[PDB]
Amino acid sequence: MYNKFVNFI
Amino acid sequence: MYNKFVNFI
Amino acid sequence: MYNKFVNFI
Amino acid sequence: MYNKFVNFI
Amino acid sequence: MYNKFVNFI
Amino acid sequence: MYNKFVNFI
Amino acid sequence: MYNKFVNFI
Amino acid sequence: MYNKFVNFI
Amino acid sequence: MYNKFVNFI
Amino acid sequence: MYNKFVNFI
Repeated sequence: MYNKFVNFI
Repeated sequence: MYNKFVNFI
Repeated sequence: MYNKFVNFI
Repeated sequence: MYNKFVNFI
Repeated sequence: MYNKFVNFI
Repeated sequence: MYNKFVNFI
Repeated sequence: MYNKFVNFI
Repeated sequence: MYNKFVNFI
Repeated sequence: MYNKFVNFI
Repeated sequence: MYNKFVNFI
């Protein structure tokens, strides 16, 4: 619910 | 529900 | 439900 | 719920 | 709930 | 050289 | 050289 | 060289 | 050289 | 040289 998982690799 | 999973690899 | 899974590889 | 997990590697 | 986990590595 | 090996399991 | 090997399993 | 090998399983 | 090996398991 | 090896297990 409205979670954000963001990766810059 | 309105989750965001974004990857820049 | 309104989930986003986006990949730039 | 409204959690943010962000990585710059 | 409104937790933030952010890494610059 | 600029190779990408990415797994979602 | 600029090869991409990506798996969604 | 610029080869792509992508699997959705 | 600029190779990326990323796993989500 | 500028290689990245990242695991989410």
